[PDB]
Amino acid sequence: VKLAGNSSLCPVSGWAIYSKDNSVRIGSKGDVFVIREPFISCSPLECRTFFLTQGALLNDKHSNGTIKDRSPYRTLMSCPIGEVPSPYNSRFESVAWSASACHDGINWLTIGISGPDNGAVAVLKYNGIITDTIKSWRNNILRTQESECACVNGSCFTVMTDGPSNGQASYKIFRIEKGKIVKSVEMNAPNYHYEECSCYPDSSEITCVCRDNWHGSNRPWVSFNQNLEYQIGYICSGIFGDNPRPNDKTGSCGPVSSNGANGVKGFSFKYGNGVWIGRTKSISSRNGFEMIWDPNGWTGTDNNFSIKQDIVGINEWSGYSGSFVQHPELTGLDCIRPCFWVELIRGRPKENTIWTSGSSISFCGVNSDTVGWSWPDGAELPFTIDK
Amino acid sequence: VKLAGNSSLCPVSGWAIYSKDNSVRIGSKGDVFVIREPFISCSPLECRTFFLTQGALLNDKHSNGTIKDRSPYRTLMSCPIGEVPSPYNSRFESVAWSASACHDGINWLTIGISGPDNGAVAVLKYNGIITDTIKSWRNNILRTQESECACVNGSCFTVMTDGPSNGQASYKIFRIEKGKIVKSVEMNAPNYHYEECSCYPDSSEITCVCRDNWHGSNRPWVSFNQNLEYQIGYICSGIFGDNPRPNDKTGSCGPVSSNGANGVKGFSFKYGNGVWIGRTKSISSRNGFEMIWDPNGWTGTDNNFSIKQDIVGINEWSGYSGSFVQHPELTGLDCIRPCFWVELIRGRPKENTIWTSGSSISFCGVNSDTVGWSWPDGAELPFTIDK
Amino acid sequence: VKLAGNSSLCPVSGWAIYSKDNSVRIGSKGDVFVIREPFISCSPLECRTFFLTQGALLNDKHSNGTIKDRSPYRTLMSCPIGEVPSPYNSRFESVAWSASACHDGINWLTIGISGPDNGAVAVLKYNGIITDTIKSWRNNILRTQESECACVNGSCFTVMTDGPSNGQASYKIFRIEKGKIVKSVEMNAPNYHYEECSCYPDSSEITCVCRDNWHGSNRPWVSFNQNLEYQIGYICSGIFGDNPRPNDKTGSCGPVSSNGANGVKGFSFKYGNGVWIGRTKSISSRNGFEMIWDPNGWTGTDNNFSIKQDIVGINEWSGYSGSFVQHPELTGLDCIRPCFWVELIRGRPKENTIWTSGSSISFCGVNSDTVGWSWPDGAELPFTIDK
Amino acid sequence: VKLAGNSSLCPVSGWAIYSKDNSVRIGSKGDVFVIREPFISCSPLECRTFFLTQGALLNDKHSNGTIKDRSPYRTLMSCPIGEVPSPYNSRFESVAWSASACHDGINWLTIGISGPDNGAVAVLKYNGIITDTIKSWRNNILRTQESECACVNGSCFTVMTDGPSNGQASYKIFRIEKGKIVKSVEMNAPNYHYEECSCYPDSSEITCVCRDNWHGSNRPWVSFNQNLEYQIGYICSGIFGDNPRPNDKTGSCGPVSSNGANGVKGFSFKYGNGVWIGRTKSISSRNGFEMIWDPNGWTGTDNNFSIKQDIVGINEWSGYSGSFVQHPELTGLDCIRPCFWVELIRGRPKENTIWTSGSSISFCGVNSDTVGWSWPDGAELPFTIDK
Ligand SMILES: CC(=O)N[C@H]1[C@H]([C@H](O)[C@H](O)CO)OC(C(=O)O)=C[C@@H]1NC(=N)N
Ligand SMILES: CC(=O)N[C@H]1[C@H]([C@H](O)[C@H](O)CO)OC(C(=O)O)=C[C@@H]1NC(=N)N
Ligand SMILES: CC(=O)N[C@H]1[C@H]([C@H](O)[C@H](O)CO)OC(C(=O)O)=C[C@@H]1NC(=N)N
Ligand SMILES: CC(=O)N[C@H]1[C@H]([C@H](O)[C@H](O)CO)OC(C(=O)O)=C[C@@H]1NC(=N)N
Ligand SMILES: *[C@@H]1O[C@H](CO)[C@@H](O)[C@H](O)[C@H]1NC(C)=O
Ligand SMILES: *[C@@H]1O[C@H](CO)[C@@H](O)[C@H](O)[C@H]1NC(C)=O
Ligand SMILES: *[C@@H]1O[C@H](CO)[C@@H](O)[C@H](O)[C@H]1NC(C)=O
Ligand SMILES: *[C@@H]1O[C@H](CO)[C@@H](O)[C@H](O)[C@H]1NC(C)=O
Ligand SMILES: *[C@@H]1O[C@H](CO)[C@@H](O)[C@H](O)[C@H]1NC(C)=O
Ligand SMILES: *[C@@H]1O[C@H](CO)[C@@H](O)[C@H](O)[C@H]1NC(C)=O
Ligand SMILES: *[C@@H]1O[C@H](CO)[C@@H](O)[C@H](O)[C@H]1NC(C)=O
Ligand SMILES: *[C@@H]1O[C@H](CO)[C@@H](O)[C@H](O)[C@H]1NC(C)=O
Ligand SMILES: [Ca+2]
Ligand SMILES: [Ca+2]
Ligand SMILES: [Ca+2]
Ligand SMILES: [Ca+2]
Ligand SMILES: [Ca+2]
Repeated sequence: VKLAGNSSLCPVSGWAIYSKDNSVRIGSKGDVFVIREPFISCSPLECRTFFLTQGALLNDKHSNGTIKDRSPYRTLMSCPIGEVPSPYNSRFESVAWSASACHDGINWLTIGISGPDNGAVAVLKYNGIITDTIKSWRNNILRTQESECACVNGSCFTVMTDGPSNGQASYKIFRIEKGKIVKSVEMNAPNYHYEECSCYPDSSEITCVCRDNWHGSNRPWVSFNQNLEYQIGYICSGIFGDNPRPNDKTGSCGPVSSNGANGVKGFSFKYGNGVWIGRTKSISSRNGFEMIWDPNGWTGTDNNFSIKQDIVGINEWSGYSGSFVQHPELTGLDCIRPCFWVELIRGRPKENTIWTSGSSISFCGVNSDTVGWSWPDGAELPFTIDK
Repeated sequence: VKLAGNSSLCPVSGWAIYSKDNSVRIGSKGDVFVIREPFISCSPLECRTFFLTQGALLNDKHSNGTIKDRSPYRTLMSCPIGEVPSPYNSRFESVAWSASACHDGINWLTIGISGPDNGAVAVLKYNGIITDTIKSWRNNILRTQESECACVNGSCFTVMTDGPSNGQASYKIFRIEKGKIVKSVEMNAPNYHYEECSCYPDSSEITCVCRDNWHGSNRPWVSFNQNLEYQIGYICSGIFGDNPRPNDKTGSCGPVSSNGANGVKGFSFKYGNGVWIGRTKSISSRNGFEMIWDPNGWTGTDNNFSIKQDIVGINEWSGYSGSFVQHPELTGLDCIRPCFWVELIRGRPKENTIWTSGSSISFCGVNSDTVGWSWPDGAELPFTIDK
Repeated sequence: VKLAGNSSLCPVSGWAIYSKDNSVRIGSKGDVFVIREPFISCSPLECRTFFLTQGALLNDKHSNGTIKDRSPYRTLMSCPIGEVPSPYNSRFESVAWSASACHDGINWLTIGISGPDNGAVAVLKYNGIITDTIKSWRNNILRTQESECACVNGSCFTVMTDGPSNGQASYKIFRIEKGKIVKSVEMNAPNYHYEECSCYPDSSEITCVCRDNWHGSNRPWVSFNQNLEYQIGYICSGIFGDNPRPNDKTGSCGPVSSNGANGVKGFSFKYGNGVWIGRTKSISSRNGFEMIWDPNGWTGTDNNFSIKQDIVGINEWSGYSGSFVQHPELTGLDCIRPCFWVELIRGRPKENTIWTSGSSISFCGVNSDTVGWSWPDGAELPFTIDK
Repeated sequence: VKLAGNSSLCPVSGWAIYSKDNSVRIGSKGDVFVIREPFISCSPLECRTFFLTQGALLNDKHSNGTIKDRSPYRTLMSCPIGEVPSPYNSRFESVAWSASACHDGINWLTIGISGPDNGAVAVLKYNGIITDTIKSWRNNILRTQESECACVNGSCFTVMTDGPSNGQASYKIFRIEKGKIVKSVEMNAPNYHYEECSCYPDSSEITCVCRDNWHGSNRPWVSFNQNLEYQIGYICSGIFGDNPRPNDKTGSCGPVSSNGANGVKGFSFKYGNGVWIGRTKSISSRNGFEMIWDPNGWTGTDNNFSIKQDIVGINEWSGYSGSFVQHPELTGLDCIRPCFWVELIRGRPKENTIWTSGSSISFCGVNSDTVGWSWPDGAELPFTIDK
């Protein structure tokens, strides 16, 4: 039965651990896909991990040069949450080097993007049957969330970007029903840069927090209702949420240009003026991960904050992070539950290997007791294939 | 419920990618089967890849000599589409060095041929229970589709061949109900040659686009109704569909004698006088893949066409291709949906290995935007076991 | 719903091939159990392979010594017919160095004998739950069918043997209901020897063909009814069933003493005074396999016969062989369908390895065309673990 | 339906072997989790083995140092009884270096503890959804059963411990409904020590037999009803159940201090004044396992017993052990069947390897015959990774 999507977000005081797959540790001996850009999505029955394979296994030669982002071998697959991504336990979803997925309560919708950099095509599938396509309109790397899309009342919403990664690009919001694109809209957003949006449903409204690769080290947000009427802004908190970023100082309601180029995929959950900010501990590279509660972070520009929970220690490897939710239909609760995941990138460029891959951890928001710790990857690199 | 088969083949403008298994790249380290002759068939609930294994895993010594077509070791097996053929995720079907399979909407029918070239016998299983057999009637390598068979309203149809591959052979058309051969017609087709027929339902009638190993570098076709009343012909288009073949020029409505000896198994979708042709990019070897829409190719003999979509690059290994459909029962559509797959042959006789295996890719037709690319095998040869 | 057991054996002219797993070949790389004593039994829904693992993998140090018949590491496991027996696809049944299994149409019954040679205990499970045991009554290797028990009207029947192999031992029949033993009878068989019976239902009565390891080169048989009233004898046919055996001569209704010591597990199907005989092709060793129809060979001492179908050629390894049946409730037929499996033993003591394991092929009785051939194991010995 | 747990515990005279996984043997070559602390729990439909992985595989470098008790890499996982703990056959439960699990008849409840030693948080999942948490209240290694919690009429019960391992600590009992902690009680147990309780239901009440790591060589117990009203004491039998322990002699209803320090997880079944004691055969180290019937052991301090049964030999490594039950809803009996499992520890600290892992065996109480034997782990150490 379809997901109502009309409840508010559970107010949550801390983050309890939900999963860890240990993929790279196990992959040293096991048959584990080289993957990256992993994410989690839940259905009214199960929660799955979705990932982009590199069409190759760990500690094998075809993991050579897998730092590369796009190829015709990359595919989106999924497995149950907490299990290593394996040829022997993973469902095939689509051929993709950029992807999103979610479940309307009835069926899985997956969006996979493959093809040339200047002509990429997005394949929408509803219950594994192709239902639509969307072709690149700016002819410069069509790309999407690498996180769950968001479903409200039988409709599913996503953001896509085409254009430069180092200047003004174009951003469309899609509304999908049964894998059919039924409405789209181009955000008129001069000086904003949106990428890899982390989008969640909250009171029949979608909110997305994204990646400014052009010139923002804080995150841009876009929010919109079912009719794709949208609002936009930047998270005003001087506790910056991108990577790279400056040391915390007074923030902006626009893109903080200082250390704003490049970035990483991230998320934040909005509660009124308050915001839960997921972020790396290191300001210069993908190490560490922490969760911060700033009661005025969404719209205030100061950097004072209340709560910090540690998730990955400063000296340990992190990467992408995304939001995922559990709906009352699955949870039984009166509200939609905030969760987040963290990719733990290993290999190139930071380590001396011929390959890049990641594992994952995940957390769900609660009001009961919670603890900070460090849950890093744990693999001893380099592996045998590097010698 | 059983598949109606009564609707018309969906009009398609371009092909969107559906699956890529990366079977060979992953076979480097993983436990994957040496396979060839893969193909895809759907039930109303799921789509599956079928394949003949060589009863052997990749990068093991038992892949030695796997260029050989027939042995008592080959078994027909299947796994969910897009996944790698591994003995951990594969379902056993039959013992076979030539096969066919299809689902009538109720249960899977499979046909596996094994035994000596002198008098091989086909075994028919319905829900995995032997339900009929048929023995060679010319004592010269009884062989069938290596493709999905077609089903319309409870009856399933396939095409078998017995006899020379380099001259006149015998051709039988079968009607199969619940696993039992209930009718067969011997085809009166002197100077026609049919092997490895790709067959699909289209308005309660079946169309087969097959291979002429004898003396045609265009493709033989046979249409028939439920009572196995048939019409035979050849694809008239000057965009010759076989491999090997001559350069494109004036077509013929009989077999195109030039470079007609030998062949690859292939497919085509008929649309009035038009034809959607899928073929190799090279005219001399199993390399490259492309779809061509010839608006008059079924009946006309020019080599003119209106659309070309690139599937596999010219310089990269391809091989077999075959048709498959997705019925309204599976899709919700009011038409039978045309799809296809391409086997990607690796190793012998073209490459310096001790083995021959294949990976697969597949596409389904749409009217929405699409793009041509190259989605090749990707593995680096030779492997550890060749060295 | 219960297996009826009330219908007759299907008359069958020949044997169509049904499964081939390629276990030892695949085991050269893939993670495959070293097993032996495999056998097939079918529920009214699926057919499974039961095997006795040695609790080790192929090509690993622990396969060392696997010629050993008994140990505390041997477990009875289960996998889908034709698939390779591995930790990744097999189901745990019982701890066992001698076993039996059969489905009554409601649930699986399993019988797993383990423990010391001088006081073994058979554990009976019904639907995975233990439901009875029985202690050795002769304190010399309590041992049983190594092949499917036969079921009629909700009761399941088996034969077990306890005592010496070099002479006269003791033999009991059992009627098991819901995994409870409800009746047991000791066969009064002075000068008969019974081991590893292949038992099949047929017109509500059980017929077992067994193994004389003591002094009989033709095969002993017990027939009984639902009340365990029984008749015994030997297969009269001059076509000697057991191996080792003499060359074919005139036979006897009692134990043929010429080459009567030792033996191999085997099977045969009775049809009136006729008999279908499955046996090795060699008279000295476990090589070859062939099926033979002697229309009077059940009661007639003549060495004539009218059908010989090749299964495994004389120069190839074979070994154990048993009967398995398929009931109407699974096939929709109007009778009980005979089928058999052959185990293909590789390694010690005939081949220079540190291990003994085996693969399996199976056939089912049909009335349409069949051919004979050779379907051997086909692995190249010795393995890496032997070098 | 939800388990009643109102029947009494089925009285038994011996223990028949139920399952053996052969983990470390299979792990030599195959992809098997480095684990420890395994336990069995059962739903009304199936039986599963839970285990605490070390986020690594046997015979891989990542198993290095796996003698450490707690780490971020440790996760609670489960698989079907008797299958090896594999990335390919095993399910993710939660992240845990301490755990319990049980099934109320409707859904699996899991508890996983992770975090710092001074801050560990127990996360509770019901059907894989986080439903509660409980944090360390004494800041000293929060820990739980390492076996199945017991279930009664929709409520599940567990015991937890926080505090010193070598002195007075804090013990608490919990009532869990659908994953919600509904009631908890702190035991007033001065001069007692509780850890790793084995808890079973018996006539709508809960009996836990535990471990005194402080100063007790016999095991403590705590019985309680659904309302969390409890009585406490120590197993009075002079046949001591802990390890290390001193020589069997006269017992005590309080802490027997000789060798009292330290211990090993165990179990025992109460039968009026009678006790079924499971214990290692060595008094100094985890070697061997035996079952012993002391008809007055619960309340009488003499060291006489009626039955002893050999499980694992003295010259073989044992390890942990615990109870598990098979409710009438699963077996069909009218009592709650007692069953136990034994962890067979291999590697450090007792052997020359870099790793530690455990295999397992299980037994079920019967009334029919059994046999004493020795089903030891059977692996040949060291492995290649230790060389
Ligand atoms: C489509 C694509 O390649 N997206 C990139 C992403 C991208 O380059 C930046 O956002 C710039 O626009 O960089 C990130 C990254 O790790 O920084 C990897 C992504 N990899 C893939 N999704 N495969
Ligand atoms: C039964 C059989 O061996 N069919 C052959 C096929 C055939 O020989 C030609 O069509 C000539 O008749 O050639 C093709 C081929 O790749 O050319 C491989 C097929 N291999 C398998 N189907 N196994
Ligand atoms: C219980 C037992 O050990 N059965 C033996 C069997 C036996 O030796 C003969 O029947 C003689 O008594 O021979 C066969 C055999 O290979 O000849 C192996 C069996 N091995 C196993 N089933 N484990
Ligand atoms: C939570 C924890 O660390 N538990 C320890 C346990 C513990 O040290 C003792 O009970 C005393 O406090 O000892 C046992 C043990 O081997 O004796 C291993 C346990 N390993 C795991 N549970 N992970
Ligand atoms: C939300 O959706 C439910 C289910 O359709 C509906 O009954 C209810 O009216 C809505 N309640 C709110 C405002 O959350
Ligand atoms: C990876 O690639 C480079 C060239 O692209 C090559 O030099 C190197 O040997 C490769 N590594 C492996 C192990 O294949
Ligand atoms: C949900 O879906 C239907 C689709 O027609 C729509 O009409 C209705 O307004 C929606 N109800 C809500 C917002 O709960
Ligand atoms: C064939 O197609 C028509 C139109 O879709 C449908 O109404 C009819 O039920 C089908 N016929 C049969 C016999 O199933
Ligand atoms: C395969 O067999 C060939 C002979 O055809 C032999 O030359 C080669 O060494 C073999 N390769 C392997 C690794 O088995
Ligand atoms: C097998 O057994 C023998 C005798 O114990 C031993 O010496 C040999 O090395 C073993 N082979 C293995 C374990 O590879
Ligand atoms: C256990 O509970 C069930 C349901 O209330 C009941 O039918 C049964 O008799 C009970 N047994 C007792 C009370 O011992
Ligand atoms: C395990 O631990 C020690 C210390 O890290 C190291 O010296 C040793 O080489 C390791 N062993 C392996 C094979 O990883
Ligand atoms: Ca940035
Ligand atoms: Ca040709
Ligand atoms: Ca004999
Ligand atoms: Ca005769
Ligand atoms: Ca103690």
